[PDB]
Amino acid sequence: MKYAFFLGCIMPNRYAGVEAATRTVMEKLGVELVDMTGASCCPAPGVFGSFDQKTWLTLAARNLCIAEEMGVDIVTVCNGCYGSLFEAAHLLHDNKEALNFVNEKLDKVGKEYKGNVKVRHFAELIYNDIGVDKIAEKVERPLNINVGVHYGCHFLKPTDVKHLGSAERPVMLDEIVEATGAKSVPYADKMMCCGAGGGVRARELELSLDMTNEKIENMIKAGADCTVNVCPFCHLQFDRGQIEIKEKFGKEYNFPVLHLSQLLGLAMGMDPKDLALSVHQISVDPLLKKI
Amino acid sequence: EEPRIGVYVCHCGVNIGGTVDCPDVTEFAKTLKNVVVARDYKYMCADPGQEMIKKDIKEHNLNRVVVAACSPRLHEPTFRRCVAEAGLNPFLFEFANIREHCSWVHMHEKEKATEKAKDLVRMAVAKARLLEPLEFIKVGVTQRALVIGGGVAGIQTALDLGDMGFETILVEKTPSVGGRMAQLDKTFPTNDCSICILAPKMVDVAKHPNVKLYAYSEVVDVQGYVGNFKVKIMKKARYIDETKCTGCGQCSEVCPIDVPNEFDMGIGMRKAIYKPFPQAVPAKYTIDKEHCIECGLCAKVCGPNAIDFDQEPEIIEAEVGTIICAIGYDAFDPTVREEYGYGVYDNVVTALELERMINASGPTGGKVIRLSDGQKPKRIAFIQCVGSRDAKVGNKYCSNVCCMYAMKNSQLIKEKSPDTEIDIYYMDIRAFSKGYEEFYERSAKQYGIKFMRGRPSQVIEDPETGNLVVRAEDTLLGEILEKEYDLVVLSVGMVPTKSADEVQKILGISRTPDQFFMEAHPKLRPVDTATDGVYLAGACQGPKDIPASVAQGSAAASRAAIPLAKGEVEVEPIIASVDAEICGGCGVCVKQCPYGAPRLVEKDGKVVAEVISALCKGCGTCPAGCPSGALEQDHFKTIQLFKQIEGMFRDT
Amino acid sequence: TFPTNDCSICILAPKMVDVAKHPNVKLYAYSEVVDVQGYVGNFKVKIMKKARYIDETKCTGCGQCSEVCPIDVPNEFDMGIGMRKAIYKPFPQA
Amino acid sequence: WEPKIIGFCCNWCTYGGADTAGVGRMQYPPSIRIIRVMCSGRIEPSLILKAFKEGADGVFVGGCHLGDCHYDSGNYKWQRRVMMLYELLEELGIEKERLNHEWISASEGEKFQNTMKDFYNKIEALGPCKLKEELDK
Amino acid sequence: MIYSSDLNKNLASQIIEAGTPIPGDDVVSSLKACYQCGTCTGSCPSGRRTSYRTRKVIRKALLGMDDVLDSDDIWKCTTCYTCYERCPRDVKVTEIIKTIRNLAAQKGNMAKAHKMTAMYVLKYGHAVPANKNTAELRKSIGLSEKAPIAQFSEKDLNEMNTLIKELGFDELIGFDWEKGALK
Amino acid sequence: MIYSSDLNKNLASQIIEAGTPIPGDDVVSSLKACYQCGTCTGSCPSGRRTSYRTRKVIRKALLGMDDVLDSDDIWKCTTCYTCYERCPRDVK
Ligand SMILES: Cc1cc2nc3c(=O)[nH]c(=O)nc-3n(C[C@H](O)[C@H](O)[C@H](O)COP(=O)(O)OP(=O)(O)OC[C@H]3O[C@@H](n4cnc5c(N)ncnc54)[C@H](O)[C@@H]3O)c2cc1C
Ligand SMILES: C[C@@H](OP(=O)(O)O)[C@H](NC(=O)CCCCCCS)C(=O)O
Ligand code: SF4
Ligand code: SF4
Ligand code: SF4
Ligand code: SF4
Ligand code: SF4
Ligand code: SF4
Ligand code: SF4
Ligand code: SF4
Ligand code: SF4
Ligand code: SF4
Ligand code: SF4
Ligand SMILES: O=S(=O)(O)CCS
Ligand code: FES
Ligand SMILES: [Fe+3]
Repeated sequence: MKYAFFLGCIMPNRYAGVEAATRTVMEKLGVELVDMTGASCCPAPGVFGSFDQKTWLTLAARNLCIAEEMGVDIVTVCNGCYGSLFEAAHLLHDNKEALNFVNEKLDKVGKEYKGNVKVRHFAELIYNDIGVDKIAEKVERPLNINVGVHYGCHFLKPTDVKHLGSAERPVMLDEIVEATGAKSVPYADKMMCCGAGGGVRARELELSLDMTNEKIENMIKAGADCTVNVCPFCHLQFDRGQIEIKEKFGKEYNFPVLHLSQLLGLAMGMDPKDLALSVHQISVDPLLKKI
Repeated sequence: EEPRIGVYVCHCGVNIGGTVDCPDVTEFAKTLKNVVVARDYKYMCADPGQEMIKKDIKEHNLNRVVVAACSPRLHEPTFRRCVAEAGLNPFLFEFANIREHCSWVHMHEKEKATEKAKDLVRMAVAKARLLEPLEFIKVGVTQRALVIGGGVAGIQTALDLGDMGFETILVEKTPSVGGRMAQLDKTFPTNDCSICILAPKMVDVAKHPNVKLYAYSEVVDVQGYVGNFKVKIMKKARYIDETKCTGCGQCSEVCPIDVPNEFDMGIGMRKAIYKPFPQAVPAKYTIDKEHCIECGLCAKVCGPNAIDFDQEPEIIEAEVGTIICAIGYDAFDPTVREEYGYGVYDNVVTALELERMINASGPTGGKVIRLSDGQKPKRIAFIQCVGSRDAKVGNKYCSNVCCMYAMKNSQLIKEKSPDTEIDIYYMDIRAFSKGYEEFYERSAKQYGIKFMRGRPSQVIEDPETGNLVVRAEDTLLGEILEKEYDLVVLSVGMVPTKSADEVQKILGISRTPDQFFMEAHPKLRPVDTATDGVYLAGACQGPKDIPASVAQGSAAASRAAIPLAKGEVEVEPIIASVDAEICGGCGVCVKQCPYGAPRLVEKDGKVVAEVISALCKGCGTCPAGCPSGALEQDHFKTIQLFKQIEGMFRDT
Repeated sequence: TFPTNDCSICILAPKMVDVAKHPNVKLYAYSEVVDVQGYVGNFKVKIMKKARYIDETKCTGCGQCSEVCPIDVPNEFDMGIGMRKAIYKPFPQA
Repeated sequence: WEPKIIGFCCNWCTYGGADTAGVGRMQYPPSIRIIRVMCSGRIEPSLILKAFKEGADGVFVGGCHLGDCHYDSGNYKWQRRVMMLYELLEELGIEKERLNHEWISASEGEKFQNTMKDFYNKIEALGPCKLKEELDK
Repeated sequence: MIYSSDLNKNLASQIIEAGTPIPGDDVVSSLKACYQCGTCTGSCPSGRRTSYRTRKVIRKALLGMDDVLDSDDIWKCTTCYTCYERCPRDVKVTEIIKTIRNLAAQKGNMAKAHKMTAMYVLKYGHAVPANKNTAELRKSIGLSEKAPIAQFSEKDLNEMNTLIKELGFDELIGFDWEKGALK
Repeated sequence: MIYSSDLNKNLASQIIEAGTPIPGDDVVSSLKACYQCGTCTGSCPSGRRTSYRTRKVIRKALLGMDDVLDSDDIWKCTTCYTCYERCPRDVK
């Protein structure tokens, strides 16, 4: 398996520990990971789709052109990038007036999208193509902790195009993190938004934090020792949001936040420091204590 | 004689004329070879239109008539009778479909729709030139009827037919007749005891001199045509002697297999040997061989030794003249709507499970109890339109009865427990028939039942208590509700019954977009099918309540009685025949027919093929596969279709 | 007519035609039942067949007469909108 | 230029699917003209080739779903004939895509609508089939 | 009180045309299938703590109430797609709200923090550009201190600036090129 | 947001009982016949210049929102009786 590795923005520029975690995690599962030189903002579908639908698709189709001219499919680590590029690839393949509009724009940069790129999410790629058995075989240190799984919205949905099964009651990420030896705990409104998407974090910050705090409460009330995500924006919102939540609401939880690649990382015998866990603004050390 | 064709282009008021330039089509039709008369009129099927055709047939000595209008599936018989009254043979008439196939599907391209209608007229005129006079085939009608399905709708049809003096067979798949009406506790809007009013009908049909009831039986094969059907009924083995068995039920205790009691929608368990419900007709016990482990413990307790595993299914061969399908419906499975939690939460139930819980004969003795702790629920939420009016599950129709039955059982719960709070989450209250609106007002004013206008978005279970939170916008307030309930009832809609696929293939009938069976036309023939001699009655034709199914039951009895009373119908002579001078006895055609009509015979000291006109239905497959061209089906000859293909591009 | 959006004439008019020439149906148009006596199977009914003032057997229905009529009448079939002659036929497909 | 498409539909289900699309006012392009037959088993290679000879840019055939044939098994004969017919059209230099067969029940008005839309666009993209003008020399 | 003069008959058709061909005519015209059930509103997590009612947005569009384009509430949608999943009438609500937001942005009702985010991608190629904390942290971890992203490749930044003008996106956000700041 | 705990399931029955025997059980229990058509609100002159929606008052009662009793809006009814005249459900 050779995959063009779309980086996005948050993971490379703020949570690089996830990038290090992912490169090794998938290294051992047996995927050569290529770089897409010059890939930009995907661009974020919630914010830019809301600003100008044409701009979202044109700039998104361009990043896809990078991968097809490389002759390779994209894998991404973020629901935001996954949604934006997957929906872009799907819309251009399925709507020919949208495709004509885009290539008339990509013509001015010597580019043309022709429809070969497949967009894949690394968690879905792990489930469908690699196998969850190959995740358990590789656990160097089992993690017997209770984990509050946060799927994020742009992973499974829209189900009519993603074809990743149920968005109301999924098992895909729960089986992945349980293969590490952990227990996925049920909690109230599990599939609800973290609050950050759609430009809301930037425009209505506490509105987003009210929804993250709702999620955190339900997780700990279900006995979760940490949360796990498949999206850097969820990561920053759950992580940096807790600093903010404390400053503005007065709620303090010290609730550790992990991206799945980092949690799988520990399963593989990775060093805390190459995970840049110190970079988390809420200390994971209470978690490292229990593991 | 050379063809003299009259072409008639209808406006259908504006349904055609509004899109297709009908005057311009008639002008174009006059330029065609053999067309001597061409007119456009607002309603060709109306009296002035039919008199117009017949007056032209006589005054202009027409030998062909083309009508460019609606589908022949609607009015082909109508115009065949029209032209036959003026002397013209019914099969020198050709139908061009410029409405369903043109005006109604090209409303935004009038110029092309008009051009298209001209082509469709020319293709019709092309085939018309080569049409030949055919004689309708008179066949005797067997003076017997078959009703498939023993619910209130099928029972009504058999009683009506039996009371008219027609022999009638009633085939019921389950052990007992009665249908879902036998599962209801009460019936809106009168709240009559459902079984208590239906049981006299079940009694009557079992005792009727002109009705033979085959319970625990299924139709497994239907052959022939209207008035000449030959059907096979498999009387499945109960493995109990109807003659030697009491119906007391002292063999269930000696059974180690517990089976989902389907009559109670699986809420209570039944034994391998069982009787569906106490009021069952016939009142005889049955053993489900599927779950039977054949350990024989029941046989040791059985006194009469009525138990015989050797019992074999017996096939009944019977000739009938008409068939009425009345196989009913099933309840929608609301598992697919995962946000509501059915099959996941203990205290979420369907409304048809509720009927069984409320019914005194039911598994709970008529007591509404939560399936998590068995306590009585004090707060109950009804959710409407579950599985209906919902594109996400593929059911874009209204199930017709759920609004009324949800208010009904809300009344019956209030009567057994006045202090129960009951909320109904709805979108439209559809209380549309006599006494229904009053029943709706009564539910709110007399029984204090609450109505929230807002389809719930999800149900959330409290894992501690098992209770349920329903979340919905009170759309009449603009605020989001989050009320807690002890039991949530999903007002599930109606879907076709499981075996509707099997029945559909046996009878050869179609289905509407809602997946129920397709009537010939909703207003012209509401209980006929396009298959002659096959009729519909009840919920198998579409969601509806009991008075509607009964009316269709009686309607289907009237319609099915017409051929029986006439004793003689006419079938289409669009049959295949072999030209013996061209047939060399290749043998290709004999295996192509599923009814074995083409056969190898020796003629004039040599081998030719020959088709039994009586076994040919007119599908036209064997003439299409014939290498020598000796086989041809009248009214659909290759040369006639050839001219029709040319007619699209050019006149002839 | 809903929900097929056929014309009403599509479904009704052929039925109107069939009923008028059915060999077992005697149609008494412009007529009313004025008395019914008896019981099931044994009803004796009296029908007042109102006077049209046009011998129907001789009537053609061409409509030439309506053109000459010098008076106007509120046409009930059109719910008091359209106005007819005193010599009339309810609607063109009657 | 507009594609000339010829259709063959069985009387029972597919013709009922086209009627259903008309009853529902389900718009689709006006290229096709439909010829009625009782059964798709009536359709044979000779009718398809005849249509292409006359000038057809596309040929559509619709029958009941496999198993739902009003005459039990007419469609199975047709399905075997059309699979041969696809590759025969290629040996003659006629694009496989110019022939389209679908299974459409009376309930499937929407499916018939989109089949008519997809087939029109396919043939419209292919341009006219030039057989009739090659034979006219 | 609401009168005919306060209503815009073309609002729904305007929204539709703004969504053509992206995200699609059929996608955005689904707003005309809504029958005001309110399942979307009940699913909205933003609605459970604000005055935002998803159904009311759809309603005001169908009715012709233009003040939707000026409302703050359309901007509280996180695009979770939950209503999209549950709508019984196949209304593509999430795509409809984004299209309505396009017209709101073309009406000048775009948040400054939102205008900023658009500037960052225009200027550095990324809504969240790299810091020097990005360098020294990626230094500690063993990664390329600068990611192989458009930000450190002005060939691609050339390409994006190209497309943005062609799309008129810079004038929508009111950005000036030489001062490199918003007006 | 509105939860069960903020609702009073018996509010409508209080109003009824408060109206017995004056102005009458049948008079005030007509509150349970309302089907939220909004004819009253369209007729209300107070509603034409305030946030007062007659139908919402009836609605809030049936649902159990006690804040009706503390609301200023119930006091903006002038008792003109116009809704009474036009209500299709005989709501007094
Ligand atoms: C929860 C609920 C509450 C309702 N409440 C009311 C109410 O209060 N009042 C009211 O009027 N209506 C009510 N209805 C609707 C009512 O149930 C139907 O109108 C009624 O059952 C229709 O009768 P039927 O004979 O047409 O179909 P069915 O009642 O389903 O009977 C069909 C019969 O055919 C048999 N059958 C099925 N397949 C085959 C086969 N292949 N071969 C032979 N036999 C077969 C079945 O066993 C059954 O006996 C309710 C429906 C539901 C779901
Ligand atoms: C700008 C950013 O702040 P920082 O510059 O990272 O401190 C932060 N989110 C954003 O708006 C980033 C744009 C949206 C990216 C999410 C796509 S998943 C905010 O404004 O609250
Ligand atoms: S029905 Fe067929 S014929 Fe009678 S009108 Fe409508 S279309 Fe013309
Ligand atoms: S036991 Fe022997 S007898 Fe009593 S019922 Fe079952 S079978 Fe008929
Ligand atoms: S035999 Fe089959 S049925 Fe008779 S008892 Fe043992 S199990 Fe129950
Ligand atoms: S009936 Fe009342 S409930 Fe059953 S569907 Fe039509 S509406 Fe939804
Ligand atoms: S196929 Fe044509 S030829 Fe061969 S037998 Fe049957 S008929 Fe005679
Ligand atoms: S035609 Fe269809 S039916 Fe008549 S015979 Fe040849 S096959 Fe059997
Ligand atoms: S005139 Fe009026 S009446 Fe005398 S015939 Fe012609 S129509 Fe019948
Ligand atoms: S759900 Fe689909 S329909 Fe019910 S409201 Fe929100 S949108 Fe209109
Ligand atoms: S999408 Fe915008 S609206 Fe539809 S739900 Fe998630 S948030 Fe509420
Ligand atoms: S009118 Fe009578 S019914 Fe319609 S609302 Fe005002 S009160 Fe309730
Ligand atoms: S009465 Fe009180 S309420 Fe009914 S209308 Fe006049 S004011 Fe508005
Ligand atoms: O913020 S966006 O909605 O654009 C992407 C969510 S990860
Ligand atoms: S009848 Fe339609 S395919 Fe045979
Ligand atoms: Fe009784």
